[PDB]
Amino acid sequence: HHHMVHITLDPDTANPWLILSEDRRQVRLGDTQQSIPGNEERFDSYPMVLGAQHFHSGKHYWEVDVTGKEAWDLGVCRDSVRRKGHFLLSSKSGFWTIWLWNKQKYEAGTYPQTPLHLQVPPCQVGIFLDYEAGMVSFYNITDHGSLIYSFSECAFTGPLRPFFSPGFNDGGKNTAPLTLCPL
Ligand SMILES: CNC(=O)[C@H](Cc1ccncc1)NC(=O)[C@@H]1C[C@@H](C2CCCCC2)CN1C(=O)C[C@H](N)c1ccccc1OCCOCCO
Repeated sequence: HHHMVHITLDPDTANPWLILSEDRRQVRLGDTQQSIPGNEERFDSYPMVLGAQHFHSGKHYWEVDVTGKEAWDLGVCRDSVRRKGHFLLSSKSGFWTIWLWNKQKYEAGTYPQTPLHLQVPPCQVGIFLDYEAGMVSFYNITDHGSLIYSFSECAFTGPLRPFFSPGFNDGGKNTAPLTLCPL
């Protein structure tokens, strides 16, 4: 898509158990805790991180590689979302996301969450946002960009932020990073 965006991970929002590659295009769940200003932005309870980019308007496309991963979380969220404390990832909270959990279960963050039927387990996900349209949509790059799920009527007011999680590593076998694909 010509609507493509080059997204850089924002280390200030990064949960402190996370590791970003030096070019801030990779993120993996570590096995200890970096010591960094426990600031207002940092996701504190969950392995979560936003992009440096704020979308106030327009259409914006990007892709993420999920090859070899048993869980993950991807989408857009309001700048205003809460960073500290426990919370349900959901549109009801200002997150427009889909996830793999414990592998073998793809779901959209509606309230309550919605199980997806997928023909092809993705190694690559496309994320698209039409602001003025109130659209966020997820495509299965591996299955000829088939629509996974789509949130409509989102009616956005704030600035918006891309959002990721490499998931949790309960298994020891969800260590592979998420990767932002060059485009
Ligand atoms: C529908 N119920 C769920 O468990 C969903 C489902 C879900 C799972 C994975 N991916 C997206 C969705 N989780 C959440 O919404 C959040 C996010 C999640 C992360 C996991 C790793 C990747 C990133 C997402 C963990 N999660 C919680 O744990 C909530 C939490 N349980 C809590 C919600 C409210 C109020 C007190 C809450 O917990 C208080 C303490 O309970 C822990 C028990 O000791």
